[PDB]
Amino acid sequence: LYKHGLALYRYDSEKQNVIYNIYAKHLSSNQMYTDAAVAYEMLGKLKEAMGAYQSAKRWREAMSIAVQKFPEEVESVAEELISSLTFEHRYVDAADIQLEYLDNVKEAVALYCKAYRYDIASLVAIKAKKDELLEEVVDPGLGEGFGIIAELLADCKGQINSQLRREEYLVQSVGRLIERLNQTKPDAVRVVEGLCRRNMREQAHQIQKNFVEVLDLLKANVKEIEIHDFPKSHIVDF
Amino acid sequence: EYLDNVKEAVALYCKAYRYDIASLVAIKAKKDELLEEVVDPGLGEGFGIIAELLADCKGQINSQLRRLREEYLVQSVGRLIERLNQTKPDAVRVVEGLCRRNMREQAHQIQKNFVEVLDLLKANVEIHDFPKSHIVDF
Repeated sequence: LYKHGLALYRYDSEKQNVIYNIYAKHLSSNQMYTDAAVAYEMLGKLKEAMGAYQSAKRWREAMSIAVQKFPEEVESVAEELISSLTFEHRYVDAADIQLEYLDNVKEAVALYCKAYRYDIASLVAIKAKKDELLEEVVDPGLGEGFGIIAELLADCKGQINSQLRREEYLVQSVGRLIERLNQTKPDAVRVVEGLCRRNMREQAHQIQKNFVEVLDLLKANVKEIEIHDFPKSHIVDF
Repeated sequence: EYLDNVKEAVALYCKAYRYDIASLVAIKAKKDELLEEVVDPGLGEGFGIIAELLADCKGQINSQLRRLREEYLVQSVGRLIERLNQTKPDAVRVVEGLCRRNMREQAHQIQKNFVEVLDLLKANVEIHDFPKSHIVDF
């Protein structure tokens, strides 16, 4: 009955203060740390909110407090934020921490090289005047993400060609891939263009010759058993 | 990044709904007078546009409920479904953002009315529920 207690004190803000402490304490234990952290701000408990943002991927809202009031833990807290975002594949915000707040320019590029924003990564190293990373990390990450796509192009190639020959689980497998395709569809766009920027004419043509034939193979079967057609690039299509 | 001009950037974030970023950059800039000068006028301008839009389309449902009681009117159904989910990520950042600057009355005003609008579409002859903050829910 925390909800009933402060509704009595909607206009009376002095009596209302302490109920925010004990109900957010109740939600400090039940894993909804945003309700914990935001209600701690309404009483001046900015240290107690900091770990709750760090408990709940709110890295800006923690370091907004931590640089303002706790200059001693600025370096330690942001490194632990990476370890959260390392496992859960948010490499972009992990690089956003790594660029400005821990000054590792090299490793922040490799997170863009993981998360297919090669356009951002090439901007950073030239702005920092560190142009060797274009040869060092950009080119392998383009080569790494090349094989990640082209293998998975063959995965949907071989599995459908095996499962057109063949009940209830089989129909689910048809719709399971096509969501993963349109998830991966814009990820392949940023790899074709970058390899064209790095003079990989065959490998960029290798992807688009493979990817179109998969969707050409896919268009027959769902009529038998929502398709977004792939936007071509007019340079490397021939 | 380039022009060494912070207030021009932060006032864009006041329009860009990224008050979670606009707090962080001015704190990193060590220029926290803009939280009063720039951020707080960005909050009410976000509040003014949204709380207009909450009550603007509210009566236009009732004017479409009562006039329909004729083929052009079908598109007015999904047109409000369109912008409702468009504005929903902008809606949450203003609710917490006024709670971050302890504007408890105006924050729940949008928050209660957004539930009031989203439940008004129950007799819907697709939708997405609002993640409701348990802090000012009373």
